[PDB]
Amino acid sequence: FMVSLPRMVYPQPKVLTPCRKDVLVVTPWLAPIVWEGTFNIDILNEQFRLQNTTIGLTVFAIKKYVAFLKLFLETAEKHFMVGHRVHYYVFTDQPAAVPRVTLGTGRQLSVLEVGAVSMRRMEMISDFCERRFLSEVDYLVCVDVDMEFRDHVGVEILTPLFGTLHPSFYGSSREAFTYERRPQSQAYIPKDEGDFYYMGAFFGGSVQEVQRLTRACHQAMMVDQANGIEAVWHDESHLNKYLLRHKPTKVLSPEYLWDQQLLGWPAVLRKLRFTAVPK
Amino acid sequence: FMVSLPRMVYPQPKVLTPCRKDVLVVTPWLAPIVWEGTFNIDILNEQFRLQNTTIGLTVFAIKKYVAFLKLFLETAEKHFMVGHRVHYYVFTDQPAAVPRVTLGTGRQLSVLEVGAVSMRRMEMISDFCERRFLSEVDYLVCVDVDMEFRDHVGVEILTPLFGTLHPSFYGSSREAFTYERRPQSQAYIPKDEGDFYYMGAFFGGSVQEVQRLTRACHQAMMVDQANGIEAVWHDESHLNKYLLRHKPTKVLSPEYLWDQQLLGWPAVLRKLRFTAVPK
Ligand SMILES: O=c1ccn([C@@H]2O[C@H](COP(=O)(O)OP(=O)(O)O[C@H]3O[C@H](CO)[C@H](O)[C@H](O)[C@H]3O)[C@@H](O)[C@H]2O)c(=O)[nH]1
Ligand SMILES: O=c1ccn([C@@H]2O[C@H](COP(=O)(O)OP(=O)(O)O[C@H]3O[C@H](CO)[C@H](O)[C@H](O)[C@H]3O)[C@@H](O)[C@H]2O)c(=O)[nH]1
Ligand SMILES: [Mn+2]
Ligand SMILES: [Mn+2]
Repeated sequence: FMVSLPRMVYPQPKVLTPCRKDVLVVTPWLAPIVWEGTFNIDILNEQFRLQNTTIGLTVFAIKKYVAFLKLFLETAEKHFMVGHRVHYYVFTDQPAAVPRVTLGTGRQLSVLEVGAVSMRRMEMISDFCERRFLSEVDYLVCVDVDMEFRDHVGVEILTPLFGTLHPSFYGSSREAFTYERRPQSQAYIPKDEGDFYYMGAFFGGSVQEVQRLTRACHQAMMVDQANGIEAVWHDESHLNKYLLRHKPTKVLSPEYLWDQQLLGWPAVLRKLRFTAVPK
Repeated sequence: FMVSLPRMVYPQPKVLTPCRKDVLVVTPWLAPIVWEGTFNIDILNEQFRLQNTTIGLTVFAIKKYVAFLKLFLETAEKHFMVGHRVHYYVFTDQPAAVPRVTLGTGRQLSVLEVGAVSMRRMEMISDFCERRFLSEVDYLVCVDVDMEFRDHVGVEILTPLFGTLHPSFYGSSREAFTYERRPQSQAYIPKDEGDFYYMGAFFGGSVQEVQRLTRACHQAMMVDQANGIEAVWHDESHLNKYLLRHKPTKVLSPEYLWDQQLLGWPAVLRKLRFTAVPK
């Protein structure tokens, strides 16, 4: 049950004035594509705070990648779901290397130790922490650690299932996408199929939908392993196959996954929100 | 649980090419606004057929308005949710005046007799047929009878909660909207509030959300009656108040509720789908 929004004063949306004319803001299956200028964050914040929404954020920091945690977490505190309930889940082989980061109120961090590559992330999210995530959070957001937040990443992303447009491929035609192209792989996508190329570094949704996605990808990766094949881009190849066959209910624009050193700051990006750190 | 979509061949959506540049296609709360060119109906049909979706359509035909049923139903057979399961619910004071209309396979019609204005529709949808609708259909669509279908009205509209832009007000600023303006009415909306002016003639959603809306509107109308006030546009005024405080998850463009005699055929409408019949 959703209680009423309070009175709010904000600019009237105008039917004959688009928010953005330079980009696609809705997919052909009627999922919003999230760009700056498409959302009023005050309305969304109200809607999600009225539901007392809790967001879980999973991040893996294994071997040398523990070095990225301090900047990742400190910038998440500045920019990620501020004002909402957040539970960070840090999967690591080195619990003692997790930096002590000061958190805002209503935010918590759990260190989840894993044993000392390819299948780990999907397997861990789907086999290991199922009951815990279902009890503790409403949405799960699953991101790479070799990253920093530079600008707002908030409840505009939340939806039953989302993926994020890969920053190197958003202008590419589907035949150029680096999908798995061998029919012997479960991740196979023919050259005449595909909506978008989603990056493995930022996906999410409701706990149920994320567990479905990660379970399916893990099972598909296990089939490939049994058949002696490894998809060209590993879990990203499987993620792409899953999201082709199970359409996401929002798609995040490359504002949400960018590499400025590689790709600069194109006119189409009004904000760079979550960006690669050099490695 | 949603099974996988099959392989499909269709045009690739292109991120740097909008579907429509002349209209707003997403609200500031990230609800799609449904216009021609924004959706691939083949993808949507697959998604909804895989769930074996059943759509209930409620229509009231009381007193002289029984005359509109033949054209309403015959054109609904041509254009409304064709290929999907449909259950028509015809509320009337004259069961014997309901025309015998031949239905396509997977479609059924029930005549629901009511006693021989203002509060009837919201009351009937919310108090009377609650358990029945919950058992029989997945979505409810609630429309005026003084109408005909001229073009496709399909699963692109389906969502937890939708309203439809009134054809006379889609270009209007909010101060011009004919919302109830007296603070003594439960339907009151001040001049600095409002997203859109929705028409009472086409709303819907999941059965649960439609029952919530109609219950709230009925209760609000009963409060007004007890206080000796009747909102300026009756149930439409209350519908507008509800949808201001409970944002719809899709908004239908005026393609879905048009009067060609009154308003012609503007460039912004590529299709006229559901249109007023003279009276
Ligand atoms: O030694 C490692 C390697 C990786 N990671 C974790 O795995 C994430 C992904 O690895 P990278 O950041 O090194 O890789 P990319 O940003 O290039 O990710 C892409 O390339 C990967 C292969 O290197 C996979 O194919 C993945 O699906 C694809 O999105 C990291 O952020 C980190 O969270 C570790 O913790 N330790
Ligand atoms: O004698 C009647 C009158 C109305 N109706 C039913 O009520 C629907 C709505 O009535 P109208 O079509 O006459 O009215 P509008 O199309 O002008 O509807 C608008 O005006 C109404 C007042 O006339 C209400 O305010 C309503 O909320 C608003 O959308 C009809 O389609 C019909 O389904 C009947 O069955 N019999
Ligand atoms: Mn990375
Ligand atoms: Mn009418």
